[PDB]
Amino acid sequence: MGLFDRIKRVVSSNLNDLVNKAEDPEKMLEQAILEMQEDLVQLRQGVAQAIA
Amino acid sequence: KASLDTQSTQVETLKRNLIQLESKISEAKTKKEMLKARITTAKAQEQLQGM
Amino acid sequence: VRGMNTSSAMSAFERMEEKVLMQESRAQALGELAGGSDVD
Repeated sequence: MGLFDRIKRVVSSNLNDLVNKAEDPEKMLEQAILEMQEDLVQLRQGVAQAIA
Repeated sequence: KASLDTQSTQVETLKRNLIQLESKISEAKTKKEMLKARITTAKAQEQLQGM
Repeated sequence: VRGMNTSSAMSAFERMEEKVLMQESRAQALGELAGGSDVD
């Protein structure tokens, strides 16, 4: 197809594989859980306003 | 006095209309909070599906 | 008077009053959400 599209696909496919090597399961699992809980906290407040 | 009577009727109708408008604005002010509740429901459900 | 907004001072006063009442209501709802016959 295009050419610029192809170049940027190559650059992206390189950066992504660079990042995916840094991810470590034992830590990213905990980070995901932490953000999960943060979002739940921020939803509680909406429910509270509904009740009020 | 003939005209004073009609003037009185007009003032009564105007007072009634003003009260009605106040009531409707209050209703809208409640609907606003109900809509915020709906926004929160939408975001909570979207959170659940992402799981 | 409570229900009319001819004066800016009252406008601001009532606005803050409602804001604070809403804050207290939020606290009470959060209390409920997460959770006298005997002494008579």
